[PDB]
Amino acid sequence: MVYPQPKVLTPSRKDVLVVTPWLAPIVWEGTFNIDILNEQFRLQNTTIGLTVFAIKKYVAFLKLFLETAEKHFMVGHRVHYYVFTDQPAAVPRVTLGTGRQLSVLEVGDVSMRRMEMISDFSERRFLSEVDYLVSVDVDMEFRDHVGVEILTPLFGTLHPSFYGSSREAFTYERRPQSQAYIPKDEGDFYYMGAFFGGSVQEVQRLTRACHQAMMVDQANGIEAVWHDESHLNKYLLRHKPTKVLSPEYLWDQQLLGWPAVLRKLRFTAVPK
Amino acid sequence: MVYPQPKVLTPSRKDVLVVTPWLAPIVWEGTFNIDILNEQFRLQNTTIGLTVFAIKKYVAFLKLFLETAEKHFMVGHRVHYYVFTDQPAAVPRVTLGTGRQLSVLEVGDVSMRRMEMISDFSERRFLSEVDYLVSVDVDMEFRDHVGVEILTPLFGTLHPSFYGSSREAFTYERRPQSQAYIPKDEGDFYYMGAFFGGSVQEVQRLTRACHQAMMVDQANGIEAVWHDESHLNKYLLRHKPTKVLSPEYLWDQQLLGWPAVLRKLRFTAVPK
Ligand SMILES: O=c1ccn([C@@H]2O[C@H](COP(=O)(O)OP(=O)(O)O)[C@@H](O)[C@H]2O)c(=O)[nH]1
Ligand SMILES: O=c1ccn([C@@H]2O[C@H](COP(=O)(O)OP(=O)(O)O)[C@@H](O)[C@H]2O)c(=O)[nH]1
Repeated sequence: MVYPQPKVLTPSRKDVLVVTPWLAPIVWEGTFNIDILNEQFRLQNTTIGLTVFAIKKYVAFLKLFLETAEKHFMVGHRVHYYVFTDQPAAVPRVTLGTGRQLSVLEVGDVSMRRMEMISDFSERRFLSEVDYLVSVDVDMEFRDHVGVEILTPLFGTLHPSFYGSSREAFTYERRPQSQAYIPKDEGDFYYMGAFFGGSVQEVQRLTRACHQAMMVDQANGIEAVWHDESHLNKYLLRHKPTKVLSPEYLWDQQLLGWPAVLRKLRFTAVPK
Repeated sequence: MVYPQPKVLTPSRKDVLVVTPWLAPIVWEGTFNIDILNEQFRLQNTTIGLTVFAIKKYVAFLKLFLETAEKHFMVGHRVHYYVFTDQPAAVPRVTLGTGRQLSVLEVGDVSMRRMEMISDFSERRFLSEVDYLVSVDVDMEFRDHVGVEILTPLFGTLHPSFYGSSREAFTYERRPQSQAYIPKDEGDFYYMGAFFGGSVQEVQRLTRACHQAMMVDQANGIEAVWHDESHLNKYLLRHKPTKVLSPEYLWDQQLLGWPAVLRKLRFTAVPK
C-alpha cells in the first residue's frame, strides 16, 4: 500500500517536541501518515467508544458536537457514542454514518461525577467489543481530523493555556494534604481534563484511581484546586501516558488565536 | 524523582527523524531520559534475554562482546545471555555483575540457522521469566550505553550503510518468486539483521515467520539476496516495529567514521 518513504535525515518538526523523554509520541500534524495508521487499526476492527457529559444547560452543545464528530472523528472506524445526561429526551437525533452508534445513559461532590461515572461504566460487560475509550468535553466542536493517531494504551492532552509554561507555573494541586499534590520541582506537562483516553483497561484504571483519590480528599475536607483535572495530572505524572496529544486536539481559538506552531485546529472550544 | 522538565517548544533533534510516520519512536541520543525509563522498567522487574551466535571461528569474538556487554548493556536490569555455539567449551568465563547469568546452548541451509534456532528456543518454557529478547551479532563490541530505551514489543535497527538511502537503493529481495520480495515502490527503512528484538511473543512470531518463509523459498530453489536479513525486512515491512533503533546501535567506525548525526557510537563492528 504505497506512500512516501520516511526521510531519516529530515526532522518531522523543527519547532516542537514530537517525543517525550520516556519515548511517547507527542501527536502533531506532520508526525503521522494516517493512511498507514488507518490500515493498522482497521486490520484489528478497532472500535472506539466516545464518552461525553451533557448535564443541565450543556445539552444545548450536543447538536454541533455530534454533527461535527460525524465529519471528523474516527471516520471509517467503528464508533459508539455514550452520552451521559440528566435529560435523555433532549439529546438531538443526529444522523450517523455506517458503523457508528449512539447510546444515552441517564445520570442522577458533583465534582466527582465524571470520574465516578466513567469508572462504573468502563467496567460494564456491554463494553466487551469496545477497544478504546475517549473522554471529551461537550462544549466543543470538531473542525478537522481526529483519528486513530491518538489511540494507544493511555493518552492525555496538553492544556492549550500551559504548553509553553514552565512547571512552577502549572496549576497543579500544591497542598500536601490533597491526594492530587505535586511538588513544585516535579511535573512533565499540564494535561487538560477535557480530552483523555486509552484502552478500556487503562481508562478503567485511571478513572478508578482518580475517583478513589477524590473520595479520600472529600473524607479529609479538601477539594483539589482544579477538581478532577488536578487528579488527572497526578495520575499521569505517576503513570506516564504512551502518547501525548498536542494542543491541536484541544484548542480555544477565541482565547488564543491560531499561533504558528498549530498547523491544524482539530477540536476547539465553543464560545460563551 | 526529579529530572529536567520536557520543553514542548524545543525539538529533540533538528537533524534527524525521531518518530516514524506510524508513531514509533526512532531512538537517538537526546530523545530519551534514561532515568525515567530505568524507573519504569525496574518497577516491572524487567528481564532481558540476549541471544548471540558464535559458531566456528566466531567464538573468538565472545570475550570482548561479553566484557563490553557487562559495561554497557542493560546495567542495573536483569540480563540472561544465551550463547549458541558449536564449541561450548571455548566460551570464555567472563565475570558477570549481579542479576546477570549466562547459558551456553550447543548448536549442530545454515543460512536458516539463526531464525530456526531462535524460533525453537523462544518457545521454551524456561523463558517464562524473560520479558524481552534481543538478538545481536557477536563480532561487535559495546562502547556506550545500550539500555531499556530500546525495549518495546517489536524493534529493528537501521542498517548503518543505508539510513540515508532512498528505498530503490535498498538491497531488498526483488524477485517475486521469493517470500522476501518487496516491490521497488515499497519499504520504509532497511533494517540490519544484526540487531533486532522485542517481547518474547513478538520475537517468537518474527523468527517463526522468517524461518517458515525461508523454508518455502528453499523448497522453491531460491535463496533471498541477503538471506535472513531479506526476510527480516519483509517481516518488518508488513508488521511495523514499535521502536526503530538509529544506527548509534549498529555502527562500523572503520567503514563509516563518526558522522555528524551520530552523537554516540554504542555498539560497533569489530574489524577483519
Ligand atoms: O516526518 C514526517 C513527514 C511526513 N509525514 C506524513 O507522511 C505523509 C506524506 O508526507 P510528505 O511530507 O511526503 O507529504 P507530500 O509532499 O507527499 O504531500 C503525510 O501524511 C505527512 O504528514 C510523517 O508522518 N512524518
Ligand atoms: O528533547 C529532549 C531533550 C532532552 N532529553 C533528555 O533529558 C535529559 C536532560 O535533558 P537536558 O537537555 O535538560 O540536559 P541537561 O542540560 O540538564 O544536562 C537528558 O537525558 C536528555 O537526553 C530528552 O529525552 N528529550
